Amino acid sequence: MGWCIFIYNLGQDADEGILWQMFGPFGAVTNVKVIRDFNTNKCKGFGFVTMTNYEEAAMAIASLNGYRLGDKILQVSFKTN
Amino acid sequence: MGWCIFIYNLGQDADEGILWQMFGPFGAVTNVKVIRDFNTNKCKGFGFVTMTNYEEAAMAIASLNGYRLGDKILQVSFKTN
RNA sequence: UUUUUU
Repeated sequence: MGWCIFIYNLGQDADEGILWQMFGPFGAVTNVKVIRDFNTNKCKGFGFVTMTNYEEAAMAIASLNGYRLGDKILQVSFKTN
Repeated sequence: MGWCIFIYNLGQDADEGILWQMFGPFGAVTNVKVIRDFNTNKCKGFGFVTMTNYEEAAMAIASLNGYRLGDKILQVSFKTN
């Protein structure tokens, strides 16, 4: 199943490409998702990345939590619920 | 096969019976479906109901959109796409 | 601020 990473504070413009670019360097990434409103196709402000190996995921989170992405401070953590 | 109604914000637990119960009072209902993950039958958070009369579907939509079902506010509309 | 149209 890998490990699901939740990213908060993406801009309404954000694309999957940016999630790939940020997490890719840390190890295997199997899925990225920007969450959009169905009717406007705008980003609702969050997204998800699945990484296969926990230690890689944890390194991504340690580096990216608090990143200034565009003009927002990201919150990055393992997905809850 | 009739007017397709989209219901968002069902619980993981949701069953067909809750859709029948809520939509039944409004008129003829021919089909209900809770959308579940294929390999784990957890509800994906949404479902569909098919009603045969336009005015009865409209009534159900206008009355149930915003309903507090369990601890979630439903979004109920005519299916889009 | 935790995956919204089979």
